[PDB]
Amino acid sequence: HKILHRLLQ
Amino acid sequence: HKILHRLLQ
Amino acid sequence: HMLSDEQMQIINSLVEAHHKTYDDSYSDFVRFRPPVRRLSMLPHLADLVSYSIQKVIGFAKMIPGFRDLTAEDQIALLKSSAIEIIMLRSNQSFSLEDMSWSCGGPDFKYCINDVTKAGHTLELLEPLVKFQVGLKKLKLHEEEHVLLMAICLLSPDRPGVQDHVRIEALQDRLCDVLQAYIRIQHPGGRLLYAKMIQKLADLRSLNEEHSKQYRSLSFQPEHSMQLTPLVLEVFGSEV
Amino acid sequence: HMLSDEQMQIINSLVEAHHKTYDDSYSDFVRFRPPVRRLSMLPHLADLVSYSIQKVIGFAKMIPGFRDLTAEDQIALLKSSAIEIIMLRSNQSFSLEDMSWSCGGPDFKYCINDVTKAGHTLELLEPLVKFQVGLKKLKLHEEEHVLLMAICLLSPDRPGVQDHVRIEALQDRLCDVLQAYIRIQHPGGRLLYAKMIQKLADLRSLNEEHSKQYRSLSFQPEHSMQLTPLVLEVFGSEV
Ligand SMILES: C=C1/C(=C\C=C(/CCCC)c2cccc(CCCCCC(C)(C)O)c2)C[C@@H](O)C[C@@H]1O
Ligand SMILES: C=C1/C(=C\C=C(/CCCC)c2cccc(CCCCCC(C)(C)O)c2)C[C@@H](O)C[C@@H]1O
Repeated sequence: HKILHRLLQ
Repeated sequence: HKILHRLLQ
Repeated sequence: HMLSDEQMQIINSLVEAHHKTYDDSYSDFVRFRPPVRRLSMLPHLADLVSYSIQKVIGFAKMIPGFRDLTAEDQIALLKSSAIEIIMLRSNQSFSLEDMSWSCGGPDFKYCINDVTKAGHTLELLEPLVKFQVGLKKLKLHEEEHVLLMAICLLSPDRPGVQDHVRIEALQDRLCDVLQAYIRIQHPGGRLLYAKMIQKLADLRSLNEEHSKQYRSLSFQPEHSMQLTPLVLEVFGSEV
Repeated sequence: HMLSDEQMQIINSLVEAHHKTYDDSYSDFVRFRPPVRRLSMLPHLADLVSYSIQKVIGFAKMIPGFRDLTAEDQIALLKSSAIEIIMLRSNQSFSLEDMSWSCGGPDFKYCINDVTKAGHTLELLEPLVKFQVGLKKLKLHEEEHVLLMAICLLSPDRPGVQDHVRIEALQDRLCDVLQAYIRIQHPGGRLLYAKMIQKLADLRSLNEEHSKQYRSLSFQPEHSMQLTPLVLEVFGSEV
């Protein structure tokens, strides 16, 4: 979940 | 390589 | 009876969260792969959905107590509820007059046949439209609309959730806010709270139908390649 | 001296392969996420590159003997040479007059600063432009241009190749065709074959620079999300 992690800061 | 495989028929 | 200070803060913070994550001008739509009218609408809709997933993440981050949860719990809630929030928030563009979603110009006026041209069947579109007509008729206040989305997102009955005791507490605290908001601020809302809780049940079956249809779509590399990395990740089955 | 029947068939089949996979009208460009002029050109270029990867696959499939190779070998060759074929084929839109790629309308006239606005640095753009100017000046025949791309694609010195003895045979057979084509059909091509073989060496260092720059880009989720599933798969590091 690379993107989700980043998007969640 | 799911897509590449399909694209190569 | 009247709303506590705490409950009022919850409403204000949620309305501001919605305002920050929902652009009523739909101006960003020109940056998506354009609408084409075999699976001609898949690029535009993959892009529209991906853009919306970003918005739902932005919104969720401003729901009081969501940021305090485990990154894992935040992911579980987002992965399983994202499509339901898309369905809910889309009501703002849904119009009873044309029975379509109207997002800006003439190119972003979307009929039910567009979703058909994007890999979905009438098994999903029959209840999606019925769900939208039903939800539109409730003439929800912005406060209720925004509260319903936060109740949906904070459902502890999601596959993957760990601290479901903390999540159930957050949701119940939000439902207390809604129930009271209707009581105090909504004239003739005697049956509304129940009517809205039933709308959450409809979202589950719609989630289920979309999931089946998406699995079929995502299993065909020629179609999955038309999707975005975020859509693949959010609607995907990784743990 | 003159070309054998077999060598002539190789030229015809390659020219027709190029014609099928290269659209000189650039009409399909309106279907990509539009050009925007922090990493504003990344969506449009991710889309442009992804579209081109599909073309290079379509072309490769018509190179005599490529389809007969192992799916694995076909993947290895494509994964490592794709960017070099993109660089080669882009020469058809490169113009010496404006020092840019001109693909259709005024929106698809691409200057070197566009690639900059898409996550790449002057470390790549200095030699990319120099490579294009150098290649443009060779005033290659369509037969040579198409042959050079097939030599590049059939390089057995690629990471991942298994039956490299069969691949080296295919490439040498193609080089015999080129060397003869120049000899017989190209007046004043005494130094051309060598000049073209040197262009293959330039592609390796350009491949190397792009790979570094792409790794940096793909490692930032906020950027990798702007890429397409095919680009991720082809430029990715899976085995
Ligand atoms: C996405 C939004 C809008 C319309 C939404 C809509 C209606 C769009 C009408 C064309 C919609 C919503 C949920 C589900 C569906 C069915 C399609 C499922 C997504 C495709 C996928 C990911 C490949 O499975 C459509 C438009 C605006 O209201 C913004 C809002 O966030
Ligand atoms: C792609 C093509 C065209 C132009 C190509 C070009 C020039 C485009 C000028 C804006 C290009 C080619 C190779 C490398 C680069 C550098 C950018 C690298 C790709 C980005 C990525 C995947 C995120 O790393 C640009 C235009 C037409 O000639 C079709 C041709 O296939």
